[PDB]
Amino acid sequence: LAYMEGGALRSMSDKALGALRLAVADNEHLRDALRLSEDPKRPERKVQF
Amino acid sequence: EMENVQKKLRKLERDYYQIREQVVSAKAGWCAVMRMVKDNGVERRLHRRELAYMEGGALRSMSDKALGALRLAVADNEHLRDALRLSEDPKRPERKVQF
Amino acid sequence: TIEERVKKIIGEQLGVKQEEVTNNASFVEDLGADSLDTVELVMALEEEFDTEIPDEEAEKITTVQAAIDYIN
Amino acid sequence: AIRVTQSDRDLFKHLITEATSYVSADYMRHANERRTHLDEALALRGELFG
Ligand SMILES: *P(=O)(O)OCC(C)(C)[C@@H](O)C(=O)NCCC(=O)NCCS
Repeated sequence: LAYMEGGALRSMSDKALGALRLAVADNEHLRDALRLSEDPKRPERKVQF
Repeated sequence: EMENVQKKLRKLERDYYQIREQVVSAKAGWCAVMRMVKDNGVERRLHRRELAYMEGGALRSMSDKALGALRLAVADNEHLRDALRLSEDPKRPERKVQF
Repeated sequence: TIEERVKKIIGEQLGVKQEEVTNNASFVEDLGADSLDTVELVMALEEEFDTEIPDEEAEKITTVQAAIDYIN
Repeated sequence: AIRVTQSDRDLFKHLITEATSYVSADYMRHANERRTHLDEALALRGELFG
């Protein structure tokens, strides 16, 4: 991924997160992790998620 | 001193020419982009002028989230699905209008 | 030629047809070029002939005839 | 009749809102960026002339 600019990475991450929001309606735990991690400045959060 | 300053002037001239060319190409492309939505898409659906006051990043992010949802929404109609999937290419924007 | 390069530039900067753009075709009315459209049109015209126009001299131009006149 | 209308209303609401969001966003970003580039070019032009 070093060979792509930040915009592409951001787009891909958001596009993934969209389907994640659709899917996660099943499980509370993953939903909570998502609802905490989606903010930008908390990468570790996403990692836990 | 003046010659030193004219050096910066010439640098800025080059920069301005570059910006001018870029904006020229942008307007040329946007002409066809508009003439696609010109077919009754512009008014209240595709143009949303309240959004004028935000930047590319937020718009792209929310667009990607919307697509992540819509693709599942358009799971049914194969050709509509194809329009969506192809227009997924950000480099060729007006596809998304056609979709 | 210059008198057709002008029409080419005006058309693809406003989307108007080659036929609509006569020498007297006023941009704001005939070609519907609004403030930013007019500015972009003069910008592209300056690019086409890699020349620059004074601000008041540039804004004075408002018709295909005047545009070609200044250009040529 | 109620069932038919409710189903179709919900489906159209969902699809329209999603598609509009998605497409109007890219359109409006293109528009805003073009405007911003024009503004920057105007600033450069004025400063260069001065
Ligand atoms: P449109 O109604 O958006 O108007 C655009 C504009 C005519 C105001 C713009 O193109 C413009 O001319 N801005 C700069 C004006 C000027 O001469 N400034 C001095 C140098 S910064």
